[PDB]
This record gives sequence, structure tokens and C-alpha cells, in this order.
Amino acid sequence: LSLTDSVYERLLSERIIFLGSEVNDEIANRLCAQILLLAAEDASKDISLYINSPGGSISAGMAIYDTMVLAPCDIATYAMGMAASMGEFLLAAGTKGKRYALPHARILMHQPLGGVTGSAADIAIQAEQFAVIKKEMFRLNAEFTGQPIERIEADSDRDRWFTAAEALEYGFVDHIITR
Amino acid sequence: LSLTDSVYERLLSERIIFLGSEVNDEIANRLCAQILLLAAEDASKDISLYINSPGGSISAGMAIYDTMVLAPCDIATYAMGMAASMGEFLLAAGTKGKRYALPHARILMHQPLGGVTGSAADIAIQAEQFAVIKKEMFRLNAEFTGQPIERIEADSDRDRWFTAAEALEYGFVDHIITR
Amino acid sequence: LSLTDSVYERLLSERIIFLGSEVNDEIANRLCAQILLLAAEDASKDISLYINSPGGSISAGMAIYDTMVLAPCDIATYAMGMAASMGEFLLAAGTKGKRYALPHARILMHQPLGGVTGSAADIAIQAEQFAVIKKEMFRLNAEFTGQPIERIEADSDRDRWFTAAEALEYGFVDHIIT
Amino acid sequence: LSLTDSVYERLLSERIIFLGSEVNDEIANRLCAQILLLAAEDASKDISLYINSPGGSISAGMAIYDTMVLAPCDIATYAMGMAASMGEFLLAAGTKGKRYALPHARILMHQPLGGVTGSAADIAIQAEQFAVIKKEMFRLNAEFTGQPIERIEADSDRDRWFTAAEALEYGFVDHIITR
Amino acid sequence: LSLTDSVYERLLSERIIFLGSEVNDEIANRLCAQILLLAAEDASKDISLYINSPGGSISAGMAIYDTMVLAPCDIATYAMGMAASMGEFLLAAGTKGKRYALPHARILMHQPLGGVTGSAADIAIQAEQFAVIKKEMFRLNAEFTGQPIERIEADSDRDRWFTAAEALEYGFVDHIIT
Amino acid sequence: ILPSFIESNPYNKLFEERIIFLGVQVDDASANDIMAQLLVLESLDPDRDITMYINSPGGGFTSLMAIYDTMQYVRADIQTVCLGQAASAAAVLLAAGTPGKRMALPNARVLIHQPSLSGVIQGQFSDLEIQAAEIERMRTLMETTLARHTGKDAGVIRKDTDRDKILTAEEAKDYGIIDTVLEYRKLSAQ
Amino acid sequence: ILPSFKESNPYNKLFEERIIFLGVQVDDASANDIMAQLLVLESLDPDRDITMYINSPGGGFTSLMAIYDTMQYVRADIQTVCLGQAASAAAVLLAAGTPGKRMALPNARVLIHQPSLSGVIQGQFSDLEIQAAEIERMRTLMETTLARHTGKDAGVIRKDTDRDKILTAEEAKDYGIIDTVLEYRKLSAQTA
Amino acid sequence: ILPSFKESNPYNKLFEERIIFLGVQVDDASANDIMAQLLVLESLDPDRDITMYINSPGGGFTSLMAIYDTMQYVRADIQTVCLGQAASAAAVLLAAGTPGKRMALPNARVLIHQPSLSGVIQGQFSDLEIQAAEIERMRTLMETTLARHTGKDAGVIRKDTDRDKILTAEEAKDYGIIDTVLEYRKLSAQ
Amino acid sequence: ILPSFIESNPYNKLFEERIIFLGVQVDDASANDIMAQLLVLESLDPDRDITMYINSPGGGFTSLMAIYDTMQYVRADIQTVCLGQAASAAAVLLAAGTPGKRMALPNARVLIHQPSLSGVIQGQFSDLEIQAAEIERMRTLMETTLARHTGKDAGVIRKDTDRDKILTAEEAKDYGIIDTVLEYRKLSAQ
Amino acid sequence: ILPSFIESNPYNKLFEERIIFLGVQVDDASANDIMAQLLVLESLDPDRDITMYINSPGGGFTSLMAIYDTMQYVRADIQTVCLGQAASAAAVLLAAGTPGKRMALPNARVLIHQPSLSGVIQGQFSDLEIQAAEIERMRTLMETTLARHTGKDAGVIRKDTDRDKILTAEEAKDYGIIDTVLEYRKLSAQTA
Amino acid sequence: ILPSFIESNPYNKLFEERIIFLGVQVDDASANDIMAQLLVLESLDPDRDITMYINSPGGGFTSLMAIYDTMQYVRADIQTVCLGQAASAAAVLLAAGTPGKRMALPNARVLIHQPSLSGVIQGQFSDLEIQAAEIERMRTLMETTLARHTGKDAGVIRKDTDRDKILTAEEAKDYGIIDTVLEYRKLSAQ
Repeated sequence: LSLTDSVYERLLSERIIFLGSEVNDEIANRLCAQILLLAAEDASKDISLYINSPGGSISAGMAIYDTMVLAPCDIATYAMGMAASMGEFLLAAGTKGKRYALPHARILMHQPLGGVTGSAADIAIQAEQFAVIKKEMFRLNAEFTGQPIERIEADSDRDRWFTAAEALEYGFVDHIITR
Repeated sequence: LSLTDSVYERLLSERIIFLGSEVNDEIANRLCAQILLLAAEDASKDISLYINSPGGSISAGMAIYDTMVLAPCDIATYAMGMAASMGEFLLAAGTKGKRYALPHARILMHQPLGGVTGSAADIAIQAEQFAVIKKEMFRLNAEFTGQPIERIEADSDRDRWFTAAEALEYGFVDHIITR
Repeated sequence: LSLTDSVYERLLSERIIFLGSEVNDEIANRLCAQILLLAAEDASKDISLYINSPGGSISAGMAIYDTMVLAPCDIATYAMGMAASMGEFLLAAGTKGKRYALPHARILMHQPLGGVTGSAADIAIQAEQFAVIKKEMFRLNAEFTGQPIERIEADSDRDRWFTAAEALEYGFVDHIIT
Repeated sequence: LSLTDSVYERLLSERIIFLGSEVNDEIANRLCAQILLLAAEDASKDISLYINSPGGSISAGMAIYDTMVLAPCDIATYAMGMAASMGEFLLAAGTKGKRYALPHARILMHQPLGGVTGSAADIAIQAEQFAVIKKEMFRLNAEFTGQPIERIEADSDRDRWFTAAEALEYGFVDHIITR
Repeated sequence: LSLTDSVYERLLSERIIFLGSEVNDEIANRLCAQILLLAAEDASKDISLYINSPGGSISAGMAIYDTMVLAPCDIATYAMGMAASMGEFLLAAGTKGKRYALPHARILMHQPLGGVTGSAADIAIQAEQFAVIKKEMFRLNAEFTGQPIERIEADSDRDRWFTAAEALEYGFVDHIIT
Repeated sequence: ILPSFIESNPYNKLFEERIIFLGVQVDDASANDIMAQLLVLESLDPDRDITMYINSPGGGFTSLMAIYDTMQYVRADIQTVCLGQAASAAAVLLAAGTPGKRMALPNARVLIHQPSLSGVIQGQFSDLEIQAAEIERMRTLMETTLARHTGKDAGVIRKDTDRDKILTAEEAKDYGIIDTVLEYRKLSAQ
Repeated sequence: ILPSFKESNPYNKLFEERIIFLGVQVDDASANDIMAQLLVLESLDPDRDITMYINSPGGGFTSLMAIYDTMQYVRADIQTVCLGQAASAAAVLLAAGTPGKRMALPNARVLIHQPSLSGVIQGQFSDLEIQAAEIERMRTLMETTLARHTGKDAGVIRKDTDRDKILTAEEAKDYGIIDTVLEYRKLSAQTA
Repeated sequence: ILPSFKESNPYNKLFEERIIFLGVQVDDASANDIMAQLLVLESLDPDRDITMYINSPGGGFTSLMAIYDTMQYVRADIQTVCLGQAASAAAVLLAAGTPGKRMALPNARVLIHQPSLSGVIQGQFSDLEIQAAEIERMRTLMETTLARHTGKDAGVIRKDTDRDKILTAEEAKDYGIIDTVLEYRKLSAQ
Repeated sequence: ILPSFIESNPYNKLFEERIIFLGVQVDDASANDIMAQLLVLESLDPDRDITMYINSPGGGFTSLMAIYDTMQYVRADIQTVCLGQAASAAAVLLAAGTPGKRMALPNARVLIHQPSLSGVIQGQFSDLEIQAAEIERMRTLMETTLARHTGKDAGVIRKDTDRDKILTAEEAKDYGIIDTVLEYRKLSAQ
Repeated sequence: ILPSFIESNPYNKLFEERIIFLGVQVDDASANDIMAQLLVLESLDPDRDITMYINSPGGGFTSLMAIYDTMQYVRADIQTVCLGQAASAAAVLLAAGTPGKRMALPNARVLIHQPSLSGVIQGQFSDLEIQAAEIERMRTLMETTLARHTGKDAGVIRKDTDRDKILTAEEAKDYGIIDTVLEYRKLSAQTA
Repeated sequence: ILPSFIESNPYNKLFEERIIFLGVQVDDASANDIMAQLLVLESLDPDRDITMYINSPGGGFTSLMAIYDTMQYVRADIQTVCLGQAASAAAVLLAAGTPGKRMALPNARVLIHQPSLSGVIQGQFSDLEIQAAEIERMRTLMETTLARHTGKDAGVIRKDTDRDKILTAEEAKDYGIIDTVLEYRKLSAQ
């Protein structure tokens, strides 16, 4: 029980959870367990998720996303420091009206990455699945932000960088915290 | 007892266990131990197994499968993120009527993988055992999903990607969770 | 303490122990210590050992086997997942009538593996000891399974793969769990 | 709980926290969690932050800075040993009137550091974002210290080493603490 | 503690130590500390030492042997699995009448090993010390087993594998536990 | 240690009889050497057949296509002899010889299989769409070349090469990859 | 094992017929060799064409520009032939041959794409701005060269090379990078 | 260091005497050289025996089959002489010499054993099922060649090579692999 | 592979017409070779100009100054032609050609930046202050040479070279580093 | 750096005088070279002695037996001279020269020991028994060879080579490995 | 680089004047080369002396003894000159020249010390006993040769060479390692 874990447990006792690294499978499993446990303890209070993440896998992000949506409580997502790639997806996935960006946070939107490795017959399947995943990613981003899927597709072709105010205008977040 | 270990123990008190890594001997041994422990503690309540695994060894997966089958309690399975290869096998192994997939989960069905080494005689023995394992796996998947062995043979040749809805149609899962 | 260790300790309090990795010296020492502890705590209740091992050294496995034999309480061995080389030897070494196999377990029987190095005289000494070890292993396997030593020597020549039913017919197992 | 962690816990119980390494995501997240926890525990007492750092990433430093700004509790930053780049940035960022520098502390101010990797189309975006970050950093240093943005632009070009007295004169610190 | 350490501590509370790896400085110091602590706790009850080592360094083994000799409490040594080189030396060093071998234990007896490096004068010093150590070890082995030093020196050249029965015949152990 | 003196290297003697030896991997360096030799021999005697010996495990695709285009361009007929093995790209080169003049020793083996990627290409999903399209184009080009030089539909070639297909010399003759199986000419044997 | 056969190699014979083989990755060494060969051949017979065989995976930009300037400088015309592929810089070199004298074999492949940095340059933002400006300059220079030698606008080239563009010999001829797709000259094939 | 003495080494001088050396691991690099040498020697004089000295530890299968086909193809008779060892592949090459012209020096040894795949060939089960078939075919072909050249039965050969079989010169001669054990030519002794 | 002809390769041919190729890094080996070539060329005919083709990414400072001294010492006049790029040290050498005989191809590139230490020099503060003094000396020496040869002032050079300065051929001409940008000689384009 | 002279090398000159040189470890490459040299020298003049200098630490058993058979096979008599050392295999070779014509310099050393398998051979017990039988066979063969060439019962050689045995030239002459220990032929020493 | 002149290079010219250069470590390769050179020079003209230039850090012990036996065997008188240093084995070789013709330049160096086992030898005690006895034999032999050639006593050599003893040219002459310290010949400032 190191200092980091001690403080994190203390915060978890106050329904605050963190996402501060790549979205691996381990990080997603930890976050999903935290959300399930918090929901079991109480299904009426909110859960705050702080996002300082440079991105990562899509399967892990989707595990976290489904666990967030299915939880009876409301997940309020605060973008602190950086919300890139999958972190952006999870930030914009928070309960509508409960998505915040700290004033100097930055957000990054771009299309996924991957690799093709096997033979031609396997690369065909990989490419098909890439198309499916990209289409679904853009669909969900457009749903979250309210922008047309065409605009999301055009903007994500390469790294698109947003500040807090630009993100608020776009639709990633509903507020900029200041106090 | 790190933060993740504490959370996992608390969930285990709630009869929720996780398979979030590639299935191997160690992960399988842990899962079997938890299944035995939960069955001993109470043999009338259910067990929940959340699967986010990319694959793993057939022997370890079969250990897990036998333990699930023989446990007096009902092992409901949930597919979140990715249930690929042996993970899909275990997901479909859950008690019929209690195999859920989260809306954005993905299932992957494909044939085993292996490696041949040694003299010609050893390679012949290995090929024979590969044939036996392939037959048994296809038969078990056909039993789980309700599909003929011929179709499982056809689709399992290369990677076969199902979304949650196609998985429900095929037979891997019996419900799509939406709360 | 971690999660794995916590659940293993709870099971140990339930007289269930695991052999789920290659049988090396450390694992054998730990397993022998567990059997000693459980025999000390109670000398009548059975000890359940679940085998999911791919093999390992012969000396460590023989340490485990001797501890099992000397223990005053019955050892019931469940072959779950796999039981190869020393795994199958320890599975079959469980008390007669208390050796179980799960339905989808595979049992591999093959002759010992080793290595030869050094000078010619040392190599001769090693070869003689290899012959001794092979003979003793086959004798014990014949005693466990009830097959003639010729059949164990012939079948264990390269790699003998058994399902649960084949293992029951051969004699590694007494019942299949259902 | 090792000796170092026990000491840090006992200090945190007194509202004293340390920034003693390079500012990366891990230590930034730890500091942010500590600040949130302390602000929750008592939002009327100050938080003492001791800075001995050679630098770090801008996003992590901005996470820490936003948390410091948002917290209801005043934050007093003591520069002990060495406050370089992000260390200095967070040194100047404490509550005006509560920034101190130990007498033999050095303060290093320079412009950011980074790298360009991809294709030309990606490098254009990277360069644009570099300009944005540079301008924002200089704006914030000018706000903290009180100097014109041009002076910060010129002083930060290569490297600028301040003693404690020079730093107080410039605007990073409000007092040189002596006892 | 960990599960392994928990089991080991529980056994140590019953006066059961384990020597299940190569004898080196660390293991020797741990064993000596355990024997000192057990002798302090009570100076009458025996101490059971289980040996499964494949060898190790002479100095560490001699540290363990001195601790065993000076302990007010009798020490019984059980050879399980393997007892090679210093492990065999410590097994035979147990209290005369309390040296057991499990029925399938293997014992090995070979002359010491080492290496020489440096200048010619240093190598001469090392060779003289090698002779001293070898003579001392054979003297102690002859004292433990009861065999004349000539036979110990002759057999100890290269490797001499014993089984539990041949070990009993030679003199390493006093009983085969069963 | 090849026997030669200062240069009567046996490969020089083979080349002086219009024989090119493709006994290594099919890469850019070997490809360029092969094309230089084909052009040189065509210039030396355009109306005399050039012989190629193929004992290669195959290799790159662009190098294969370079060699193939040069073989088809030159004015002289190309006689290919598969000795040892002709695997992957080399197989096409074996089948690309002038019809009739494609041969293989009795114990040679021909391996035909679809193009595969040497490693992992990483990047944005768009770059991967481009790369996957290119790989499919290359595979279809291979099927078309073999269909043209064996007399079989590209669909049959695609079905057959989906997984490694190994053919002895006789099976290669039946498949159309070669035309004759050399008969040993040892004198004492007859 | 490249045989010989006065004793000469295939490459020496090709050079005697005024043929330069650019069969390796463009870089300083190959660029210098190609420049030396071009100068030598031009001096030998200024009014006779020089043939450049291209089977290259690309290479650097400064080396490409050295070779390009030398090709466009010499008195003699340059006839470029794409052998097995011409990627990245080799595509620019292929398009740099004299109009009407650029050709490819039927199964050749051309690959045009924008300059890509190999690795990373780390430094202060004030140096990264300079590096980015230079990289943009080189990208624009590539687009301008290809526009000049293909008849297309710089904007069209920029749009097309945004991501890897693979062309066959026929698609390259349509694009404007080559003028003819070589025809086979086998006597048996024609007489059938 | 190998002394020289037109500059010629001992290897070249022996080549001019129609002597070849298979004294290295058999692979494509060595097989192509052996083949070129055999073809050149056949061309120079096809009615004169070619002596091949075999001191190899083994090698690949395709290379062995290339060398074997060339040996059985050229008109000139091949006389194999095993000096230090002929292990695995080379053993076949030793047995492939012209009947009556297979020799081994008295202390030479032969080692026949079934083909082995060192390393792991990974892939789906549907690829390993093809690799196993190819390896079985290779083993059967090795047995058939050895049985054709030794006069035994493919079944007997298969049983004998199940594990490393080490034969001395006399044992090999009795086994059919060689015909005579070279006796020493030293004049002082006789 | 650089093809020879009739036994002179292209570089030797260029050397016959008094052309020195600095197409590599400026280090000890290249510096010594270039000195040797310049001295030989001066000996053969002092009253004939010597051409220096530069395509180098620069390098050492002592090697730079050695080549520079040899260029400035030779009785013949040096004409420097930049091909591809002349960056770092090479730029100075390009600027150090005879006034009026410095040339660059139209698409060439010149890079100027102050000397930079490669790696880290560790020591006591005394050794490091000695090293810093030496490095300032080297920087000032480079500034002086460039100011001398370009007609600028040392201060302007210092300010311009604070951060890497990249000049096209025309910009280099307008900066004073070269005298003329070469024009193409092709007749089809005339 | 070995100086040539006008041309040849010292090694070429020695070969012209029929002096093979075994100065490296006895492996397959060295064995093939030595065998080729012996065959060539036998071809040039079968009635003339062939000299073989031995300065080597030993090496493989199969290479040893190849060189041994070739030495015992050629028609020319072999004269071995041990210069710096002859260890392991090279000792057998040293004893394999024609009786009467085996010499060693005064400060040479001969190291004879039984075969040792550096490295580990893994496998099933069924393969290790075969390997052990082979190693014993090769050990016995080396003992038989040394017994034949030194006039000692093979049991004596087996007992003597159980551990590394080092012999000075005189002790080797007493043993039987060599016949005469060479004497210096410097003129100044003889005249003083 | 080592320039040639008319054709030959400096080492060949030195050899033609009967000079051998031992400028590398004393190991098997250099030992074999030195012996070959000594024998060739002895054959060419036995009466004339052979000069050995020694500038080496030492090396093996059996190589030392090979070179030493060859030097003491040949019919010619061996003169030795130590140029930069003669450390360990080389010193013995320096002391092993003919009495009267052992020389060293004024600033040469001569390091003599007892044999040392580089690395670590492992094994049973019964093997290390033999190895240690061999090391002692080698040390005694080194001392014996040094005493025989320097005129000192073996015990005094054993005491002196216990630790690294570094002698200058004059100290070596006093010790007996050499006979004369070369005096410069320069005509100017004679």
C-alpha cells in the first residue's frame, strides 16, 4: 500500500476515480471494477472521472464506455491536463451536462491507428474490421458532440487540437470549470 | 494488497470475477481457485465472470471451462471490450440464458494456433493431437452456439469478427445488456 | 499479500492445494511444506491436489511423491487442464480410488528428458544414472496404473496423449468428475 | 508503507506535499490527487508545496496548475534546491504573497523542448501546436511574474539562471525565507 | 507475508526448517539464524531439517554445520528428493541416529569444485588451500559415514550416486523413514 | 570454397554458355544482376536461348516482377530449370519460361502460395487501407501471371494458393508449371 | 555471384552502351556515383542520350536533387526506364527524364508520396520551427518539380501525394510520369 | 591459411584432377557450387570418374536433393569417399555414388537419422497440418533413396533411422551405404 | 556499384581533369585525402584551377580548418561547386573558393550554424571552462572566416548563425557564399 | 602483417618445400585444407617425405580422424614437428607421423587428455544413451590409436589420459609420442 | 594506409634486408608468421644475421616458446632491437638474441613479470591441481630462460619478476636483457 494507492483509495471513498495513462486492458479492467463497485455501494450519487490520458486501445476504451453507460449513477468527466484519442472519447462520453474541461486542458481528436501483419487473405479481414471500427468511432463521436458524421470524419483525418473553449464550442464538454 | 487487488477482493465478495488478460496457466489457476472458493462459500447464488481477454492456451481455458461446468452455482458471463479466441469460448460456455454481451463488445472466432518442432515422428504425433484438439473445440463451440459443426469449421478457418448483435444471432450470447 | 495468495491461503484452510506450473525445486518445496502443514493440522481429512502442470524435474517430483506417500491422510488428485510428465506421475500417485480427472483434461506420458555434458567418464556416470532413473520411473508408473512395465516402456517412448476416458482405461484415473 | 512513504504520509497529514522529480503524468496525477484530497479535508487551510524539480512535460504541469488554481485552499510554493522549467512554472503559480525561495535555490527559465516525427503534413500541425503552447506559456509566465511578455520571450530563448535574490527581483518569488 | 513465507513461518513454529536450494551465503545465514532462534526458544526439543539442495559453497555449508554442532538441541536431517554435495554433507552431519532418507531420495558424493585465477604465486596459494579444504572435507565425511578416508577419497572422485538403500548401507543415513 | 584461378570460376563457364543461376533470394541486388545478365546475353546472341537455373526460396514481389518483365522482354527464349526448389516468387519464374522449355529434376519441389507481409506495417487506418489495397492488387497480379503461364483460371489459382501448396516435379508438370521432368543421363546406368 | 566475360562485367558493358543503373536507395554515395557517371558519359559524347534504369525504393531529398540537377544539366538527353519499381524520390527521377523518353515496363510500379521524416529531431521550439519550415520547403519543391515534369498543377500533386499513391505503368502514363509502356520483343511470342 | 602457387590453390589443382570436396554444411551456397563443378567436370570429360570427398556434418533437404539429382544426372561416374564423417544428408550423398565406387577411410563414420525441424514453425493448425505432411513426405523420400541405393527395404530403413544410427566404415559397408573400406596406400608400411 | 571502363573509373577520370569530390563527412580521413589530392594537383600544374565538388553534411572543425588552409595555400585557384547540399563545415569550404569561382546548382542547399558539441564532456569545472574557452575560440574563428569570405561582418554572421540558417542557391548568392547559380546546358530545353 | 618477397609468401615457400602447417585449431576448415594439401603433395611426388608442423591447441574428433586417415593413406611418408604445443587432437596427429620421423623442439609441450564434450546435449534418455555410447566409442578409438602409435597397452593410455597429462619434449620421447627431440643447429653456439 | 614504391611496401623492403618485425601481440598467428619468416631467411643465406624488431605488449607462453626455439634453432645469428617496449614474453625474445646483438633504443621500455592466468579456470580440485602444477612449471621455465640469457641466477629472477618490473634501456643493459643502447646517427647536430 504505497502513498499513491493510499490517496487513491481515500479518493475512491469519495467517488473520485482517475484515468491517467494509456488505456490498456489492465487500466480498463481496473476502471470497470471501480465503476461496478461504486455503483454497488450506491447507485444514486455521481462518480467523477478525471482524464489525463494520451490515448490507447479501442477495445479497452469501449469496455470503459459500456461500463460507464450501464452504471445507474451519472459519470461526470473532467478533462485535466490532456484528453487525447481514447481519453477524448471517454471525456465526451460522460453524462450530458456533466462534462467539464479545466481551463488549460487540451484535447486531441484523430482517427485510430493499427497494423497489418499476416498474409493477403488475413490482411483483407483486418482492413474490413478497420473500416467497421472507424465508422463506429465516428458515429459515436458525432452522437456525443452533436456534429455531423461528415465533419467528424473530415476533422479526424489528422491530429486536430482543441483548447478548452474550442472544445466547448465543438461539443466535447459542457462547461469550463473556474473558481 | 494494491488498489487493484483491494477492488478485486471487494468484488469477489460480491461474486464478481474478472478475466481481463490472455488466458494462461496462472490466470486459469486463479480463476479456478476463485470459482471453487465462491462455490464453497455459497452454492446457491450465481457467479459473474466479466471477460475482456484476447486469447490464450486451450489447456488453461479447458481447465476454466470444466471448473465452470462442475461448479454447483450458475456462472453467468459478460463480454465487455473483447472476447477473442478462448475468451469467446468461455463467454459462450456460461449457463444458457445467462451469457450477456455489452452493446459495443466484439467477439472473434478463429481456429487454434500452435507450433511443430522436433523429428518427423514427433511432428506426426503433434499433428495428430492438433487434429484431435481442433475437432473437440469445433464440436464444443457447435454445442454452445447451436450451429452445425460444418459451419463452425467454415467460419473458424480465419478470423471471424462478430459485433454484439451478430453474436446474439449466432448463439455466442443470449442477451445484449442495455440498462 | 496479493489476491492470488489470499485465495490460495483460503483454499489451504480448506485443505485444497494446487500444482499448476512446471515442477521445479521451489514449487516442490512449497508443496511439500503445504502437505506437511496440512498433515500436522489434521491426520485424517483428505488433501485435494489439483494438477495443471506441463512437467518438470524428476527429483522435485519425487520429493512431492514421497511426502504424499508418507503423509497420514489420503491425497486425492484431480487432473484439471493438463497433467504431463511429472504432472501425470503425481496425478496417478494419488491414493487409489481418489484419483479424478475432469472431463476435458489431457494426460501426457513420455520418457524422461535430460542432458549430457563434460568428460567421457562423467558422461558414462550420467548415462548409468539415466538408466537407473528411467527404470525406476517405469516401475512406479506400472505400479500406479497396473499395466506391465513393458507396456509403460513401449507407450512412453515418444509422447502418449490420453483423453480422460483413455486415461481411465489405462489406469491413471479412478473416476471422471461429473 | 516504507520509511519514505511513511514520512510523506505524516507530512501530508500536515498539508505538506513535495514535487521532487521530473513532472510527468504519474507524479502530476499523484499531486493532483493529493491537492483534491487536502482541499476536501479542509478548504480553509493552506497547502505547502515544496519544489525541487529539473523540468517536465507541459501537459502534466498544466494539470497541476489547474488543480492549484481551482482548489479552495491557498497554495504556498517553496523553491528548495532547484526549480527549473516546470518547477519554476509551478513555483511562480502559487498564491501571490505565498511564493518563497530558500536562500540557495536556483531558478531556471527557458523555452519548451520537443520533437517532430511524422510526415510533412503531420509536422505542420505539430509546429502550429508548438507555437500555441509557446505563446500560452509566455503569457502565463508574464502574468505570474509581472514582466512584459516580450521580456519573457527574450529571457527564455536559451537559458536564464536566477539566484534567490534575482528571482525575487524578477517576480517568481515573494520572499526569501530565513530563520 | 506471502503464502510460501506464511507456510514456512508456520512450520518454523513447529521446529521444521527447509534447505531447498543451492547452499550459498544468503541461505546459510538464514539457516543459521533460524537454528539460533529455535535453540533460544527451547533447548530440548529436536529440530527437523529437510534437505533438497543440489550443492553449493563449502564455507556456507561449514557455517551451517558449525551452527548445527553447537546447538543445544538435537538436529534430525531428512533427505527428500536430492542431497548432493553440501546437501549430502549436511545430511550426514545430523545427529547420529536421526538421519533419515525418504525412500526415493538420491544422494551424490563428489570432490569439491572451484577455479584458479591470477598470477602464478596467487595460483600456488589457491592450490595449497584447495588441498587443505579437500583433505578436511574428506576427513569429516569419513567421520560421519564411518568409512576409512581411503574409500571416501577414492569414491568422491567424480560423482557417486546413491539411492536411499545404498546410502543407508554406506553410512550417510541411519533409517529410511516409512 | 569454390575452385577458381586468376578467373575460370565455374559460374563464368556457365554464363559463357548462356546460363544464369538464380540460386539465392530474389531481392533487388540479385534481381538487378539477373536483368543485366539477361540483357547482356540477348545482345550477344539474340536468337539463342538463355537458360536459367532456379534453386531459390523466393522473395520480394517487385524484384520478381522486374525479373519477369526482363525475361519476357528479351528477344531470346528463356529455358527455366528448377533444381532443388523453386518456392514462392521463384515458382513464377519457373513457370515464366518459354512454353515447352520449362523443366525440373525429378526430386525438385515447387511451392506456390499467396503473397505475405514481412512484418507489420503501422500507421493510421487510411494508410492501412492504401496498403491493404496494394497487397490485394499484388496477390491478384500473381494469380493472373500464373493463370497466363499455366492455362488455369485465376479463380483456381486463388483457391489453390490460399495456403502453401507443395508440388513434386510430376505434380508441377500436371499443374502446368513445368513441361518436362529431366531423365538422368548417366552412362553406366544404361 | 556476378559472372564476367577484354574481361568485363554486365554493368561495365551497360555503361559502355551509355546506361546508368540506379538500382539502390538514393543517398549521398549513389548520388555521387550517378553524378560522376553522368558527367563522364556527357563528356564522352555530349549529343548522345544517356539511359537511366530505375529500380529503387526511394531515398533522401538532397541526393535526389543532386541527381535531378545533374540530369537536367548535362548536354545529353536522359531516357529513364522504370524496371521493377520507382518509389518516393525515384519517381521524381523517373519523371525528370526527357519528355517522350520516359518509359516503364508493363509490370512496373510507381509510388509517389510526400516527404516523411525518418525518426525524430529533438530540440527547442525555436529550432523545431526552423526544421518544420525547411521540411515544408522541401515538400513544396517536390510538388513543384513533379508539376513541371507531369503537366499537372502543384495543387493537384499536393492532393494526390498526401498519402501514398501507387500507380501501375498505365496509370503512371495517364498521370504523366512516363510516356510509353514498354512492349515485349520476344520473337516466339510475336509469332504466335 | 592455405598456400598458393596462373595462381592456383590446392583446391583448384584437385579440381583439375577431377576431385570435388563436400567438406562443409550442405546448403544452397554449397549445393550450387557442387552442381556447377559437377556440370563443368562432366563437360570437360564425361567418361572420367569424378571423386567427391565427403566430410560434412549434414545440411538441408532441398540442397541434398539438388546435389543428388546432379550426381545421378551427369554422365561421368561419381566416386564418393568419406573421410571424417558423413552425417545425415551427406550419408545419402555417400550412398548415391556409383555402385562399386563408394568408399570410406577406416576411421570414417556415417550417421543416418530421420529429418528433424530445429526451431518452431508457427501458424494456424491448418498450416501445421500442411507442414507435417511435407515433412513426412521428405522423410519418406529420404528412406526411399536410401533403400534404392542400399538394397534394403523402406520399412527397415525407416525403423533403423528412428533414432540416430552411427555406423563405422565396416558397419556401413555391411549396411550397403559403402562398398569398400579404403586401405592405406603408404609404401613404407607395405 | 560504380562501373569502370577502358581501367579508369569515373572518380579517377574526374581527378585527371582536376576535380576533387568532397561527397562525405568532413573528418580526418577525408581531410587527409583532400590535402593529398590538392597537393598532387598543385604539383602537376600550379597555374591551373582546381575544382571542388561539395555534397557533404559537414563534420569536424579541425578537419575543416586543415582543408581550408590547404585550399588557401595551394598556388592554383580553387573553384567550389555545391551539389545537393553544403551544410555546416562544408559551407565554409564552399564559401572559401576563389572569389568569382564559387557555384551552386539551382536546387542546391546551404546550411550555416554555429559549432555544436557532440556528446557530453565530463570533468572538473577547470577542464570544462578550458573547453568552453576553446569552443568559443572555434566559433569566433568560423565567424571570422565566413565574414572574410562573404563580405559580411563577424557580428552579422554571429547573429545569422545563432540558429540553423538554410539558404537556397539564389539566397546563398545574395548572402555572399557563392558567385553564380549554374544554368542548365541541355539543348532539348534550349 | 606477413611480408611477401620477390613473388611468394613464407607459407608458399614452405609448401614448395613440402611443409604443411597445422597452426590453428583442428576443425573442419583446417582439416579440409590439410587434406587438400596432402593430396596435392602426394600427387606432385609420391616418393618424397611430407613435413607437418604442429602448433595447435587441438580440436574436433572427427576432424582429427579425417586428418589421421589422410596422413596414414597417402603414399608419401609424414614427418611431424611439434613447435609450441600439441594439445588434444594435435597430440594424436603428432604421434601419427611415420615411426622414426616424429620430432619436437626442446621447449614444446604435449597435452593428452580424454575427449570432453564442451556444451550440453539435450534430448530424451533414449537419445542420450546413444550419444554416450558414441562418446565412449570415440574415447576408446583414441586410446587404441595412441596405443598403436606409442607402443603402450590401451589400458595404460586410458589410465594416463584420465586427467590432462602434460609432457615436455623429453618426457614425450620417453612416452613414445615422438622419437627425437630436436637440437639447436646455430653455428655460433656450436663454435663457442 | 601504407604507401608502396617502385613495386613494394616498407615491410617487404625490410624483409629483403633480413629484418623481421614483431610489432603485435605474441600469439599463435604471429608466432607462426615469425617462424615461417625465420626459416625462409635461414634458407636464403644461413651465414648472414637476422634482425628482429620488437615492439609488443607480450602475449601467450607457448607462442613465446615456439618463437624462442625457432630463434635458437636457426643457423643464423639473431640480432634483436627493442623499439617502443618489450613487455612480458617479448622481453624474453629480446633477451634471447645472440649475446652481443641485443639492442634497444634510448627511450625503449622493458617490462618483465611472472606468468599470469588471464581469466578463470574452473573444474574439480584434481584438475586445478594439475593446472597449477603446469603454471608453476611454466613460471620456472621462464625464469630459467631469463637466467640463462641474462647471466643472473634463477632465484634472483624469481624475486625480481614477482611484480611488474619496468626497466629502461640502460637499466635493461645493467640487468643483462640487452647489450647496447642504440645511439642516434643524425648527421646534423652529430
